[PDB]
Amino acid sequence: CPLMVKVLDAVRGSPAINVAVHVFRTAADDTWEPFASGKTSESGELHGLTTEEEFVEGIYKVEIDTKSYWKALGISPFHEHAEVVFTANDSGPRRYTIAALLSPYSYSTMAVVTNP
Amino acid sequence: CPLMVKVLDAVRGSPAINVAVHVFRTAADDTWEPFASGKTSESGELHGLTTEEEFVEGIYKVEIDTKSYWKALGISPFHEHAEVVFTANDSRRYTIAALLSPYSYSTMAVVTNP
Amino acid sequence: CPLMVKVLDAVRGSPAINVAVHVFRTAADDTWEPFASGKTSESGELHGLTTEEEFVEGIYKVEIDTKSYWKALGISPFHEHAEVVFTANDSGPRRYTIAALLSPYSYSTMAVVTNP
Amino acid sequence: CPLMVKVLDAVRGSPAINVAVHVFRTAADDTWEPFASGKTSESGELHGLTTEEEFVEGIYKVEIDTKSYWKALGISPFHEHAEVVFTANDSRRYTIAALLSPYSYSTMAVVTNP
Repeated sequence: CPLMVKVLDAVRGSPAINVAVHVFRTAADDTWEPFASGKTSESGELHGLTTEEEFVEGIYKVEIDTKSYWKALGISPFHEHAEVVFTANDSGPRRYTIAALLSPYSYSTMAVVTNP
Repeated sequence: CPLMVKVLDAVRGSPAINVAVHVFRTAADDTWEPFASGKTSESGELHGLTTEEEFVEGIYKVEIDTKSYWKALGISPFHEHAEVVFTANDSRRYTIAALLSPYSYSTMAVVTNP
Repeated sequence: CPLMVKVLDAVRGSPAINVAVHVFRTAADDTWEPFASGKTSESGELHGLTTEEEFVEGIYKVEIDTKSYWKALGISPFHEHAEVVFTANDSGPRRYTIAALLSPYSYSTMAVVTNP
Repeated sequence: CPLMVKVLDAVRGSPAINVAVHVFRTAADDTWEPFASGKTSESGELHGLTTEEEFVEGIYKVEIDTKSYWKALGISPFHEHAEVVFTANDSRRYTIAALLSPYSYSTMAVVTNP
């Protein structure tokens, strides 16, 4: 898969399960248009968001819905969500893994980009 | 100073100097509208963005212009910018820090009571 | 495997390949004794360090040799290595994944602990 | 102040207060020996560990006693402590920061010239 999202919970030391993820792409009029969405699995991973055909060059935003995640665990966190905004596929198709490590008042995000 | 932003560079072990930072507030039509902006100083900090009177409860976004910072250094980065989106709550000082690398960033909020 | 180490390079956006990892365990005289070692693969992962039988309760240190990694890429980094020190298996056997995200003047480390 | 240590708590969004910090230097027999120590202040910082005269080039270790910090808050942590090992080089001020969570930490070094 050309786009995978992995989310981990730094309070529990576990995958962050059932985290909602929304992906948008910038349109020709420079607005964000819905591109794909899903929820992380028991492994903290979200696969199957898109295909190589559909994932053309563009500016993408991966929105990870961290506030809803934390609230369900009894934590009122600082952020509304974690946002990851990047140009994709501007040098040809790549595979992207976006990882996010979550705490209530912090997060870290890292991308691994590979050429298939 | 109810809101301060600090940006650090994890490639060079330094403050991230002259980084543009833009703050937005959510308007009634649920759109983002410009609220304040500036560039980080030689210590990587940006003070004086807003005042207590102006910084009312609401949802804000801080957008740190990391791509241009890395381009100026000749380093290829992943992200267009870093985004920190949060609600201000009167329930008193917010420090938003961001630690920047070319393909990763970490952001932390310190919320303290004067 | 009960102990796995994963290392990523935040400058390149890639797995950190051929990173040396040394694991130690505290001995009865409170000194660090060699426990296992290896190098990360092309995926940034190091498997096969130990077995469930050998990985008894104890205090362990995973030493990730980050300075040698960076120097080979032309970077003189800040740290000598990244150290991860933890009690393991004190509530019965667990599986541990230790991840480290590396930059020249920073690193992040996260553990995922699961019960098999 | 050639060496400062700052510790932050990512669960509460605050400085990490009253955290014990121990600094070691490598001795000639390649063993670690105590060099300096203290506890972080209400701002999460620890100043005054050493002096310019004393902080000569060499390999140092900073060990932040995170387990006891989390135990006092009633939170189960992963690590015994956080360790930052580095060489001091005369090639001038070191700030070591650590952002703490129960199963993760991030550490950053800012090296600046006065």
